[PDB]
Amino acid sequence: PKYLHYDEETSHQLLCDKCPPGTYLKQHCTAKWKTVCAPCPDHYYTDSWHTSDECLYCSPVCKELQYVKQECNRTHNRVCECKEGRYLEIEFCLKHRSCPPGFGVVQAGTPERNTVCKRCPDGFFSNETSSKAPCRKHTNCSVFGLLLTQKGNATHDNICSHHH
Amino acid sequence: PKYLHYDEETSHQLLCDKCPPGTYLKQHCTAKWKTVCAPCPDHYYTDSWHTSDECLYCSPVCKELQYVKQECNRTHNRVCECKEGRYLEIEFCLKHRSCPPGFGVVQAGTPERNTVCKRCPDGFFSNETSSKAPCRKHTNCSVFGLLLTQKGNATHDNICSHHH
Amino acid sequence: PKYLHYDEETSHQLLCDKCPPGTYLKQHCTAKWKTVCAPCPDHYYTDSWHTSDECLYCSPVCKELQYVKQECNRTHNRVCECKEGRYLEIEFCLKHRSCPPGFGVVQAGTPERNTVCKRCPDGFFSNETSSKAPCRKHTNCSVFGLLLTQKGNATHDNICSHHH
Amino acid sequence: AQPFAHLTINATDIPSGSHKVSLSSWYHDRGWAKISNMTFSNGKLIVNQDGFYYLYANICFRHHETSGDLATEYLQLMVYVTKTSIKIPSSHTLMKGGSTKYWSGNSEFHFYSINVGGFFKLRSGEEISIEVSNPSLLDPDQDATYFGAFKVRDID
Amino acid sequence: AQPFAHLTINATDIPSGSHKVSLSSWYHDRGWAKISNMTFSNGKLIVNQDGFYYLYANICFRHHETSGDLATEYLQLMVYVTKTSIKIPSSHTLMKGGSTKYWSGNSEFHFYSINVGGFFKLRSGEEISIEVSNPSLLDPDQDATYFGAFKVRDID
Amino acid sequence: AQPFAHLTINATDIPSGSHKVSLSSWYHDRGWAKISNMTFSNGKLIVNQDGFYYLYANICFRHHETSGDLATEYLQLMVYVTKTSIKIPSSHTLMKGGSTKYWSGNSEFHFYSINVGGFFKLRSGEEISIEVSNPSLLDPDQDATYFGAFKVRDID
Ligand SMILES: *[C@@H]1O[C@H](CO)[C@@H](O)[C@H](O)[C@H]1NC(C)=O
Ligand SMILES: *[C@@H]1O[C@H](CO)[C@@H](O)[C@H](O)[C@H]1NC(C)=O
Ligand SMILES: *[C@@H]1O[C@H](CO)[C@@H](O)[C@H](O)[C@H]1NC(C)=O
Repeated sequence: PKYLHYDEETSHQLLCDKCPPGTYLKQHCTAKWKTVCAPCPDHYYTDSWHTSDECLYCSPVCKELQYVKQECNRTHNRVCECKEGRYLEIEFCLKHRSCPPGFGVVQAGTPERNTVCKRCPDGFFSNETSSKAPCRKHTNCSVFGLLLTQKGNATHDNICSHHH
Repeated sequence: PKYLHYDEETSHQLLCDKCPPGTYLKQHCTAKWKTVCAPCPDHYYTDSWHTSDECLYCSPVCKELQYVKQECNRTHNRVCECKEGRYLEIEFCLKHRSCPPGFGVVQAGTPERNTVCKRCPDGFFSNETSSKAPCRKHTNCSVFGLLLTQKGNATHDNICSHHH
Repeated sequence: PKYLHYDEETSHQLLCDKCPPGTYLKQHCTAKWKTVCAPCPDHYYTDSWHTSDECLYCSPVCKELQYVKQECNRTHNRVCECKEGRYLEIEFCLKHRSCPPGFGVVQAGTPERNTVCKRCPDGFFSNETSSKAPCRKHTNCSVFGLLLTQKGNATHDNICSHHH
Repeated sequence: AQPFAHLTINATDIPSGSHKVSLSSWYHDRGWAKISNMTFSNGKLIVNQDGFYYLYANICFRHHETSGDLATEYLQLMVYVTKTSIKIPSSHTLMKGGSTKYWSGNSEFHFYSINVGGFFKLRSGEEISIEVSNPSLLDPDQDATYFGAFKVRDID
Repeated sequence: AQPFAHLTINATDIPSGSHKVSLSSWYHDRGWAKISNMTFSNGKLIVNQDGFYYLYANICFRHHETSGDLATEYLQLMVYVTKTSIKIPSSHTLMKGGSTKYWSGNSEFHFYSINVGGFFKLRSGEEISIEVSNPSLLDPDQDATYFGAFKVRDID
Repeated sequence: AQPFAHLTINATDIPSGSHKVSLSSWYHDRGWAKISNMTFSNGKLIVNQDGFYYLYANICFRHHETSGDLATEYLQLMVYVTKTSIKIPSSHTLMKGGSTKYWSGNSEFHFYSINVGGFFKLRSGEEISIEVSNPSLLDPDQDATYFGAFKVRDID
């Protein structure tokens, strides 16, 4: 339904309605009396259906290099996130790790996690220092197209002209 | 008078004397009973006439580059001040700002405030770095005395010999 | 004896036994009742005979450059000491002072105290920087053995060949 | 009848300043900010009831430079808890804390907290106030910058 | 009927980690570690009895390098005291503290402590937890790393 | 019948020393320095009445060199709160705090504070004492350097 719950007034145990996100609970249903649900106060909120008499304070404030992704509604808590390139590290928004001209991104940095780098396995490479770019595999000149001209290491692709 | 105040014993409201600086109040006057004022204890004091039963503790201790201007009397609280050249900045006595060979003192540093510097307006100057010296105005050779020889900027006065 | 002490039950004052190191006191003797002494719990201890109902917690944990000299028994508290060359300075185990190639150890550094250095008096010396070595006195070539060849300062012994 | 307060910084209105500057801006009725039988007025926490109170304060300072250094790198970061009264206009410091600090350009971010606490005899009409140096560096978080009091004892 | 707790770090089981990491390992019944009418369970201190509690925490960090430098020299050393509940799964921070720090190779040893305290309305079933950054640097001493609570007031 | 103390440093008699040194010199009856149903004797705060006490301490260190550097620039600044007894001669540390610090010659002044607090079961005849490193750097202000205790609970 809207969703109910037990209360157990003097006599029996009753099916009362739950309070919607955006409200707190003022009075329990009582048979002939419904659940009285008030809206949250100016800086509080509730995500889900529930039964608490109290609401939640919107928290915390955003940090310097953070922006308000989700503003504080009676229905949602504020959501703060680190701007592009940065993840939240303890108290501060720090730039994602750059993956050295040798290595490649194996785990996309997020607003919450750093970018995780690794070494380019045999047969892979990256020509750059990027916080975003993965290990790309040696282009197989051998087959599709032309011939090999220079072996590729972990830092360099196969250089593959079309003359032996 | 010595100065009086209301008390309001059981019956009426009375004119009692106030307690002099240097004392605290032991007993309220009562008609036929005067205000009983005792001297402050060894480390306490009172500046003015008053009515409190308690005295004030002399405080705080002087800092390193501070000296006791006013010793702690039963009548006065200790007064500590930063030595010449220094103002109290938060926890420490720091040397007054030096006004650059370009600028001049517009607000005398005190034992409590730094010296405030500013730029010498058009027609003024200072030849030195001083924490005390103001912007002096270009000496008007033109009239009183002789003739101009070198225009004066914000760092230099008019150089004014007496030959054209 | 095992060693006794007063208690003073309802009637008289009694000679009760004391509790041995390794135990706490559970029940006072009572004439026909002996002192009931239990062993300490798993992390506690007691050094000596005593009467407390409570035992002592083994403490504290050893620091990085420390080693457990005495493990924590029901009879002893843990003992932690700074490794060779180091004394406990406040929170950390620090290397003993080196006595300069000029000076000598006058007070052996211990696991608790630094090595104390001093100057080699007239007629003494040390050729090295040691945290252990004392001031040795000028070898008296003069008598036993040979003749003097080079006066010795505070840094150098008498150089004493056998030709004038 | 056992008064308390826990006031959290209201970062809406924080002053600039180059000495000890008074902090008048606090929440008293929101999130962790609670008050009972004391009054928060004109920037100060008023005592309504004689007694012994534990006073305490936690102040956080923080800076994150998008690039380069701080304008000034050597800082005094201090908090002062003061007692005032209508009658004894002059403030007296109950508790003091903090640290000098070198927030060099070698790092683009910096954080420091101060905590103080103490047991104090208070009478009705007495008022507690907070002063700090370098207010513009204050952390605006309710879990970061706050002060408070609770009655523990009667006088007698 | 006036609940308290004082929990001291149990260094037996300390985690590595590069963010805020939860400290679940504490003594509750040994040396200074004492508990009454609250329960320590699954890493958190549970409140059994409504009321106002003073919460506090003292965290020590320390390092002594036998030679050379730290692997990373610039550190965030922080503590967070959090409130959780069965129903409000989401944690909320009551108190925060610490300092950024440059533990340079110029010195082979380094020590820093954080202290926080505050007055908080708690209801039964609510739980207090500790998080810190750089847990591996923790001082394992009962006199060093600990947190606690005591009931001061009833609600009403 | 609810004992307390708040003792403020008496800078008149501060010792030099290069380890943990005991601070025996405190005011107990002046300015903020107050005591009730405990006794301050021979440098220690004696407990007269069983119970649970909140103990706390705030220590300030400070230096201002008229010119040049400190003689030693790397410092351990620590406080230790200890429990002793007639019977248990040996001291045990209840709480510890502080910080290593580089008070370089790049700045002519330096300030640092430590705060510790904790809840502890005390019995009559037990005594609290303060030790610190680098005592000569102590701030002599009553609002700066102090420690204290108040009874919160009976044992049972
Ligand atoms: C990979 O190839 C580049 C270009 O040929 C070369 O400069 C580099 O040294 C190679 N990588 C290694 C470490 O062998
Ligand atoms: C002012 O005069 C002096 C001397 O003539 C000169 O050296 C200086 O550059 C002048 N100031 C400026 C900035 O024009
Ligand atoms: C002591 O003797 C050595 C070797 O003769 C010499 O080099 C040194 O200068 C002397 N010490 C002093 C300071 O006179």
